[PDB]
Amino acid sequence: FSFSHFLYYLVLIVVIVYGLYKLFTGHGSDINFGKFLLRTSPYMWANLGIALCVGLSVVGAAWGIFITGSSMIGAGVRAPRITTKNLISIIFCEVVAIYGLIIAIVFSSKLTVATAENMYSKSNLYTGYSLFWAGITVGASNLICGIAVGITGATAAISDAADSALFVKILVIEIFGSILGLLGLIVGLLMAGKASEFQ
Amino acid sequence: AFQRTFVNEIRRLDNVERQYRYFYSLLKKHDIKLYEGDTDKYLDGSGE
Amino acid sequence: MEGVYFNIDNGFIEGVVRGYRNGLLSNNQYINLTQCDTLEDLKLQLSSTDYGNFLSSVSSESLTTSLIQEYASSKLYHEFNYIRDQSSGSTRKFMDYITYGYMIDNVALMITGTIHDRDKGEILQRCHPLGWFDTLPTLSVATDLESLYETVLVDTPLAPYFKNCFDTAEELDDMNIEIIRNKLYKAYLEDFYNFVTEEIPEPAKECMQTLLGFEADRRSINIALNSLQSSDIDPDLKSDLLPNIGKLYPLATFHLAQAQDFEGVRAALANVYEYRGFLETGNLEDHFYQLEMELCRDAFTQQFAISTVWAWMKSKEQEVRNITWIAECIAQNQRERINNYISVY
Amino acid sequence: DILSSIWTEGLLMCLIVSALLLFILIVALSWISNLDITYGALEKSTNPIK
Amino acid sequence: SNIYAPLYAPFFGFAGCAAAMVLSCLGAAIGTAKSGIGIAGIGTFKPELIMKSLIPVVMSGILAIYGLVVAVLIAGNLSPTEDYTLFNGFMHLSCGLCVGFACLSSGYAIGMVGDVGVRKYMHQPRLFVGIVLILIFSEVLGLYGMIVALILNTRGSE
Amino acid sequence: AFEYKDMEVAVASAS
Amino acid sequence: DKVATLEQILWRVLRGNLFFKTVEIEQPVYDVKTREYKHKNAFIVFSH
Amino acid sequence: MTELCPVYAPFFGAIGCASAIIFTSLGAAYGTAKSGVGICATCVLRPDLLFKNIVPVIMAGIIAIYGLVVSVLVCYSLGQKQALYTGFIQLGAGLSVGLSGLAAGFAIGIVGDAGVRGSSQQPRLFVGMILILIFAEVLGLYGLIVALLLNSRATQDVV
Amino acid sequence: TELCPVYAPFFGAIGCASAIIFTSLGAAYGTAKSGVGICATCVLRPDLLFKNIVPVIMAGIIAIYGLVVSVLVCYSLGQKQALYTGFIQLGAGLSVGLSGLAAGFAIGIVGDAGVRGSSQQPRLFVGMILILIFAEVLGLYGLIVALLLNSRATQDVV
Amino acid sequence: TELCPVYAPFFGAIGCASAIIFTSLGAAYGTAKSGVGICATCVLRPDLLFKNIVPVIMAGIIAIYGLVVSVLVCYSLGQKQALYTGFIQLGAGLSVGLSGLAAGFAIGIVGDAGVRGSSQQPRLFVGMILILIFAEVLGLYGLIVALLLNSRATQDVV
Amino acid sequence: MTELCPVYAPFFGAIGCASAIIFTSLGAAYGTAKSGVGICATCVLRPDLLFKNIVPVIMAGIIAIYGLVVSVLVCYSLGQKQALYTGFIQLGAGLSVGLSGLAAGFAIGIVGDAGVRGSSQQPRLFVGMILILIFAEVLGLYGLIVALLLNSRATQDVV
Repeated sequence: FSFSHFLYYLVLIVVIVYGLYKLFTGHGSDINFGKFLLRTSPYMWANLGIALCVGLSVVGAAWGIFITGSSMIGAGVRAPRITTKNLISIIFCEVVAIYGLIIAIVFSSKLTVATAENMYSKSNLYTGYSLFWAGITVGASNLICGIAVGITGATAAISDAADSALFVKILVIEIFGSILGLLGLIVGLLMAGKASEFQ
Repeated sequence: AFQRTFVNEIRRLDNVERQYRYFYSLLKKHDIKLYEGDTDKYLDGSGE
Repeated sequence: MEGVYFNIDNGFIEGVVRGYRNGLLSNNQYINLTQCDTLEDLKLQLSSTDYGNFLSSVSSESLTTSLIQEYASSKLYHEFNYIRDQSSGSTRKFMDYITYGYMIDNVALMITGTIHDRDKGEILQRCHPLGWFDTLPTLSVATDLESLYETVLVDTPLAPYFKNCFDTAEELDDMNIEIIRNKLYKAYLEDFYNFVTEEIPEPAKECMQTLLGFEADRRSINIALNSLQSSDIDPDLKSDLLPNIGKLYPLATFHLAQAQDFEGVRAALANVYEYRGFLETGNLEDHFYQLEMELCRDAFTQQFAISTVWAWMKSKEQEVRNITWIAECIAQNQRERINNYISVY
Repeated sequence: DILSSIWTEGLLMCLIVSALLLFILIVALSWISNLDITYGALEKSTNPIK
Repeated sequence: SNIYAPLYAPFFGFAGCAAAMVLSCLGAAIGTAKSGIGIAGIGTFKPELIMKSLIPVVMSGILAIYGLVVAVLIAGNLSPTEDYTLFNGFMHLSCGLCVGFACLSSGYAIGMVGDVGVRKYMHQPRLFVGIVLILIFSEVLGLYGMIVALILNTRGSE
Repeated sequence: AFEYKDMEVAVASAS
Repeated sequence: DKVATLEQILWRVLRGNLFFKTVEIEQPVYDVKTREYKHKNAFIVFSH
Repeated sequence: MTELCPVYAPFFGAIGCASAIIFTSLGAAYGTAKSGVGICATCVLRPDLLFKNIVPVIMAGIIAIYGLVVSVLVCYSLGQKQALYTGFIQLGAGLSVGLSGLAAGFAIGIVGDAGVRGSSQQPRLFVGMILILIFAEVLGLYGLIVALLLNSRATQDVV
Repeated sequence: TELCPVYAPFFGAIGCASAIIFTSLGAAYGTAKSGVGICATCVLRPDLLFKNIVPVIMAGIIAIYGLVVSVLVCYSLGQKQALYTGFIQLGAGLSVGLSGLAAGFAIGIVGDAGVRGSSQQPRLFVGMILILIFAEVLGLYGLIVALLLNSRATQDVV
Repeated sequence: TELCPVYAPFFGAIGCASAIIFTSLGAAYGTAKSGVGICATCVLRPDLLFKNIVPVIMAGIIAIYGLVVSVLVCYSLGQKQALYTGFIQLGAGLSVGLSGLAAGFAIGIVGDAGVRGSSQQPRLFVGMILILIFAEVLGLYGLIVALLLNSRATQDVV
Repeated sequence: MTELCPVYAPFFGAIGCASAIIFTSLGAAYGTAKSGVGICATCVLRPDLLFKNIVPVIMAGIIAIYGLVVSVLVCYSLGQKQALYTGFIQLGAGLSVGLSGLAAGFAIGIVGDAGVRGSSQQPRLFVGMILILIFAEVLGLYGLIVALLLNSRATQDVV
């Protein structure tokens, strides 16, 4: 029956009817997304950025680890010598979460306490926006990187169990797949470069 | 492997090993312990 | 993509069956088996492969051509039962659907052997241990079909396939049992194609669709070439024996249902591109075995797919056919056609 | 100049956090629900041929 | 103060950076992972054809360079001291969405054609020049996204 | 070299 | 294992006019055909 | 701001400039992938028909050029102090070429796969599948014409 | 006071509960998915029972991490707390919750595969343990971020 | 009165309901999933019935955890209570409820596998009891967190 | 009307009075339809065990009485001018009994059909079926205890 699709269609109907009601009544500027962004506290955006950064990086690492690990244990019943050879496929999936640690260490130094006046100023709102989107960028890039490197690691374990002269040539694809998380790290450290703390 | 020399001796000796495995399997179903001579000295040790 | 959700419950299965694939005999190992003089030399030369020490505890002089394929098949069937015990959800249904096609052959064999008054114990052997279903030896009673289906076949998983089979109400001879077998196999291939289409994910979906299409096409060609012989069948009574899937269905099964002689079959396959190189040859089944092995080799390139479980299972069964063909030539000194094995790996 | 009288900026933060936590809970329970047992290893069958 | 530069305008400019990097990384990863399955699937049969078949893995790595260039150009126009009107934030959101969805579609295409091209390459050695031409036609999509983002980036920063 | 063989690790290892 | 299978098959044969009866055997009967312990039990079926 | 030229106006032209290149890229990617899978599976047995059967990939790459033309013509109309009328015209002109190019890309992909897989078995089918792929490509051109006729009115006689 | 409003305890009280709801929900997946493979293995070879119960123990450490963070966060919420402390408590709970939820799933799937594949090939016990230790430090990383973030909860807040 | 608003006992009654609802919904899954496996394996081995009844009993202890928490929450509701008490009561309901739900899934799946496994191998039963103890403490951790929250609900509330 | 007892306050008590009988009826319906198909499949071969197999249906009938008790206890505390406190308490009591009876009805049906199908081949499984059905009956009893304790307060110094 696709009950979740029914929930999606109900949400869309309610949104369209509500916005059309506000237009035809004459109050279309009451749905004010810009005033929501000035009255919401910047500590919310900063802490959601930090928490979703480390959570999404760890989720991508764990996903890639079970994708490569299931096939590596299955391909080791007949060839048990692939185990210590293919351990660096798991090492590439697990440095995804250390990048999330590094980002959460850098960004948590900027969580200082602001004053009651001089709270919703330009610099504090900027710091909230920057930390939120920087945390999302490095966490989502690390989720994607971890899943891709896990798939390539499972395929490399199968290929190493087949012929041992193949693991040197499938390891090149895991090197290409791991630069994506480091680019996510660089853009995360660069989006929050000019952001001050919460003075 | 079937064209190397000294392959008939291997066939005779592992026929004997097959029969000894049959003897050990027949020592199940009638619980009779193996002797297990623990003198591991008259073969391996000093003097080599 | 496909590798994201595949390894949650099928990664161990995938790795184990790829490792099973790696023990398939390549072309040099069959040459080394061909050069053997006696059958003990074949035993030593197979001991250096992934069969190794399976004809241990036999003898040096109780070694027979029948015993070699009995043990080499029992190894395969224990491996299939090991993979099926580690499966769950959709893979377990896939492997049960593999089993049903052997259950049908056991049913036809038991019903045929009951008519010719022979022993129940000798039909219970040579009766393919993979499609077993515990109530099978109860088929040796009550020689018409209506006392078979109403007592023992309704509880089997073959029960939905007896829909198109109740047009007779008498006892059975060798023609009627083959008609029942062809109708059961038609309903089976259509139901298993429909299971593959609605429930298996995509890189395995298309592979199993082309493999089951090949199986249906071979069934169609053999039913068309076994019906022009000394019989008389109405052409609309023969279109109920041809399966509704494959790449020769919507046009060429209309023409194979009406072919009156051998030139009506060559004319029907002349339009399909993958065929019509088959009816001028030596053997006719050695084209089907060769094309099936080229299909099964192509199924091992898809990495996150359970079609591999099919592609292993048909490849290893080819391998047990090859070794027997070598063992029938070494034990009988018939080295003239010994190199006619079929090897792709 | 306020946002709303009923959809204030304090109710909306509580609802954003509640929606995020409900999303994570629903996805996790969907993973939990697709959990099977592999019953073939836990029983045994006769098969008198073998 | 300035009615054209409200204080929430950096939110859309950072959402541009997020979209530009995350969706380009997704396109590069789909192009790299789906292509490597065929490259290692042909490895059991013909191992000598692997070092020529690493073209789609290099074809899909350039997509993350497209997203990286656009992200480091957007993130250098952002500062907590400068003016940064809403027109600039809407332009940076549009830049990020253009590059991201162009690179996502191009990475999907490189993945599909690289998989089916490398797997059908062990049978025909002559099929390699036709693979590279379709892979060139599948990589210009991300380049179009990057051109639109560079024009919108120099257009809204004034 | 030669070593003690311990038959139970050789009967289960064969079949 | 096969008591319910007999009773179901003999229900479908005798059209619901069966007088099946069974009593258990509490010790396993060691067989040699198969090599398990095989809990068995008795049965009696009345028909004229 | 002005009552006719509010501050949130170049949002709409920002959604129109992006959607002309987002949705034509999806159509071009589907057409190229769905055709190239059929091109690779056919030229295993016929490698001399490789350069003749790549016209479905050329037909599907013109769609991205259509979207690129619209996105660079909308972009030199965007400004800080433009009207809502201009942003509405730019939103509609983006969506027309985007969704029409998506539809043309789906058609080119499906018919190119079916026609490339069939033309190895019949050499007189290739002109018949060229003739369908012209009908599958003028849909994106109709979207292009509607987008350009809209874009020629986004600044005329405004205030 | 607008610096410490009245809905500020909510983000603590749902951040303290999220640390134990999400880690126990991962420990349950790890325990069930591993214990099924344990009970399937030990029908044939039951002498490997108390050696294969390592991934059930190792999936039980993640719930301890959630319990530790829930105890530490519960000791710092009151009626008159600020939004700064409230969102730090939310961030600590969400960090250890998302990190214990995925480590538990990975421990379950890998421990299932390893327990099934240690019957055949007895050398795959060490490989199972080496993969499972690298899926246990992920909940450790969430624990470390939660402690590093809780270190600045109530120090200069008014 | 800005700290005790009128809608403040909504969250308390929701938490008092949520404890018994989610722990009973987990206990029911554990009882059903185990009892289908108990009634299937004791048609042949009827003398293992009072030995295999253990996973149904451990599934039924979770409802007592939910009952204890919801009774203690119910003896702290009131009309003029604060928002802080309401938020603490909702958190203490949700923690024990969803942790008991997770432990109930684990007990149900492992009991259904282990009861069916212990009829083939008699030595697996102590392994099932060892795994079911690790699933039972997943509800006990949530019980600890809920009681430790509930002790802070009225201490400095004005 | 006033600040502490408004006019939408009997809305929650009517949702709480309705949802107490509704979800317990859903639980009894699942436990009666699910366990009663196993009765009609068992008693074709063994007819004289018919009234020993009605016990899952009698276990499912008690769950519908718990919601009846809570719904008639809530209904005699409704008023036009009751507090929001009373509406919240009545809503919580109704939800408690309803969702506990729904869980208990699912468990009684799923254990009851397999127990009836199993306790006819084996006449020693009847006691085990009764015992496991007792452990799934007390869940609705726990929900009843919680809702009776909630409805017990509900008017203590509410003013």
